Amino acid sequence: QIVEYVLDKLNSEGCGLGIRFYNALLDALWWLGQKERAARVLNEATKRGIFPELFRKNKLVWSVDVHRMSEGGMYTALSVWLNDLSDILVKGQDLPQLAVVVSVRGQLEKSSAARESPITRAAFSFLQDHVSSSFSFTGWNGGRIMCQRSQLKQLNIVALTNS
Amino acid sequence: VSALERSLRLTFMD
Repeated sequence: QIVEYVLDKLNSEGCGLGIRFYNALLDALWWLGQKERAARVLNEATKRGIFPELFRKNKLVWSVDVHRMSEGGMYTALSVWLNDLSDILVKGQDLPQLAVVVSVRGQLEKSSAARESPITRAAFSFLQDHVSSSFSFTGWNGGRIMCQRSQLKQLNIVALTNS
Repeated sequence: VSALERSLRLTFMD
């Protein structure tokens, strides 16, 4: 509760400062072995108001947006996004037509330059070494990682532990 | 324009 109160006090200088502060703390927590702490801090940050574009849930697409995040924050968001995807397929509540990762958003999408972007390669390698060769790239967009519903049907995925 | 992109556009447009 002391941590939540200090977070509430800090959430008064602006979302511009808040996003950078959360990026810094998430990178630190991820690269210091505190994956569970990073996940819980991201969870308490989401309901605060920071990273409003992080998650989208609907019959069409389940998306995770990381273009504004750091490498550490992207890994933490991907870790909890993959876990939530595994929560479905345990119930008969249908499945979205598509699951995407917004690695790069902007003009770079319609170009091959975004293919070599650090965010894109980092997200692709994380997905490849966690859920095998299931999340492939998009043949129309140069900054998205996609996975069709058929490949979702065949799909706790990431182990979150404190060092 | 693959069949995958066409099907996705069909669903989203519908």
